[PDB]
Amino acid sequence: SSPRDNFEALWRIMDENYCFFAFKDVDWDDVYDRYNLLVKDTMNQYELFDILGKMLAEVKDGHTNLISSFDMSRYWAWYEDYPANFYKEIQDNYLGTDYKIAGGMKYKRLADDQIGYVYYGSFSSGVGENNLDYMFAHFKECKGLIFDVRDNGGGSMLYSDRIASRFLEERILTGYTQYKKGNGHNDFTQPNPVYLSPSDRTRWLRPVIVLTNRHSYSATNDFVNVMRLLPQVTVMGDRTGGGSGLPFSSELPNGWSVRFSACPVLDVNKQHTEFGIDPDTAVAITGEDIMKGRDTIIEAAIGLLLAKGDSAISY
Ligand SMILES: [Cl-]
Repeated sequence: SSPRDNFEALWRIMDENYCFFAFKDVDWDDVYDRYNLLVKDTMNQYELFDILGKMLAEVKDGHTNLISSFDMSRYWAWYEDYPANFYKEIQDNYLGTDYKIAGGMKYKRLADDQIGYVYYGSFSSGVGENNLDYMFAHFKECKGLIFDVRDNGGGSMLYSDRIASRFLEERILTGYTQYKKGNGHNDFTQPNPVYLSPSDRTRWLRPVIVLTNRHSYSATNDFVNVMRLLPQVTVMGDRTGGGSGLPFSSELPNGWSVRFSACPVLDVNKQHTEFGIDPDTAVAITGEDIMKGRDTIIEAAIGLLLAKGDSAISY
């Protein structure tokens, strides 16, 4: 397995399957011409790995990686160029030690029991129908809900759909999917509509604040995409980390593998969500709030939900 064969195979895999060339400042043909002069069959496996990793970093994509048995290439400036906007130690001041555990959820009432707070760290940690019903019943008397998915790198779409379906009033269009039809960079199938139906179990139609950060991505990005379509939902924090939760993976002749997003996911306006979704209200954790043991994002969400409107029960 020669370096030039692995260079050729990797360039071709990207050329024919990478979905987002239209949104990148580089031309993949000029990337071929440049790296063609750099890859030599005298290179050892480490030199080849560094150069091919740099080649993938040309598309500046946090979702693209080259994986060998010794390293994984990454463009993590995609995540690291944004503030953390989440600290477990500051979150401990809100959850304490007496928070409740229902599957993959941590939950507790805040602000004199007026606000329900949920932290859902991973879509890989399952949530059952009873877990959700019990969490909602604990928050029966609450004015609103905080659903915090900051630092949630995704996981299973089964839990994504199961949680999101609890906030629906009726069946809705959630967005669209496209898939690579051919080798051409823009050779996609027509946008396919994806729908979600409301749950038959306990639903939450009261105000909701969804908390996001750059470390909210993949299945979490798709979850956020559905939640921001709902009238009772406000998304707060920072731009999500994007991605789709639907990866492409292929092996190289040398056994290394390349991965990236397999399909473009579009919102209801047929706009790409791959590069992340902006919150409704941008809020960043401040240096002085950390010093006070406060989470600026949780506090802004509490403030917004407590902001009193009319004293009327209506529709
Ligand atoms: Cl269940």
